[PDB]
Amino acid sequence: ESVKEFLAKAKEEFLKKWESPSQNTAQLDHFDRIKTLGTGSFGRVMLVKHKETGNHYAMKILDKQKVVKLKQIEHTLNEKRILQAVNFPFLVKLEFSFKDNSNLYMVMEYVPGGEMFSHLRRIGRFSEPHARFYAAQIVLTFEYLHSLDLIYRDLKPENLLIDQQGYIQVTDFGFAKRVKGRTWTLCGTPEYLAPEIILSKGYNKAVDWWALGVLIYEMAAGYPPFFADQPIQIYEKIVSGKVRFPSHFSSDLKDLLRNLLQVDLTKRFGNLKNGVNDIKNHKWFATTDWIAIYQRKVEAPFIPKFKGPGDTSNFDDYEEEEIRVSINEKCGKEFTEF
Ligand SMILES: O=C(O)c1ccc(C(F)(F)F)cc1
Repeated sequence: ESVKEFLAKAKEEFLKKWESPSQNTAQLDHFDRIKTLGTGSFGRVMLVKHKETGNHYAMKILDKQKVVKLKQIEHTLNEKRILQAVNFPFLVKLEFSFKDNSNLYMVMEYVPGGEMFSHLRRIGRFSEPHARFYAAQIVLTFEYLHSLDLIYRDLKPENLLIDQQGYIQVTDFGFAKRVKGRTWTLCGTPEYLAPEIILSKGYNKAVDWWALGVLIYEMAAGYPPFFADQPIQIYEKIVSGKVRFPSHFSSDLKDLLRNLLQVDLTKRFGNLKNGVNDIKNHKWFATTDWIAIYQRKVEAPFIPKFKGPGDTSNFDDYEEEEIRVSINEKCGKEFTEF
């Protein structure tokens, strides 16, 4: 009942913000630009500093015209409407949002420890306890998101940032969506796609549990289970229902992964009658104190090395490009609700 009542309150609080979203809570000239932390085909993330408070933030900047051309309008509206409404210990917080003639802006907390991906590739693979610590945080995060009827749809090591306490904070809600029932969009990264996405089915929150299987495998092995050189080869392996496990995997880990990486979505852990509890009660998680993880009372496997809230050393280097704001409003109609 304690969990039920927690989730009931979580949904109440989400819905109030979902139904009345915040808008236009800062502007660009309140910030100084420091460094580009990441780039893509329609946006980028920049470390910025608020000129009055001195706080650092990660500012996600989306080019409206490019969002339209790449057919990401609904996805970007989803991302902002969801982020301004959620609240959970393992989600990067949205602090401000606004738009101008050219761009959409989401000003996020800055997590200086960098992406799990970097740390995983540095060390090779995580031990099972280390992978389990991160996996538990994803399980709780998905329990939270799914209870709000949200599907995340972009789990991968690059989207898991490591904070100053060594805990995960999930970033990038660009594919997140509120879904009662099924949804159909092809999105995600190839190695993490569930079979039902590849096969163009109407799919549901079970795709997130599949992706958790992929993530746990990759953390514990150092490479993902369906690895191949070309996407088509990855997709063939994903749909085949065959996975090979390293001999160093424990039997408990292999058993959990067979049930998360279940091609038949109606048999996949997280999507059965007992929901998330089939995962939380699995023997691989027997040492996990779920409440202590939620309360951040467990000592983390490692604390990322960084010098302060302005340190960018754990992120990589990109060409520094202008943030140009047109003299004329672009795509105003499409982004009215942002
Ligand atoms: O919130 C942050 O601290 C942050 C978010 C996103 C990114 C990245 F560029 F990789 F997408 C970096 C940092």
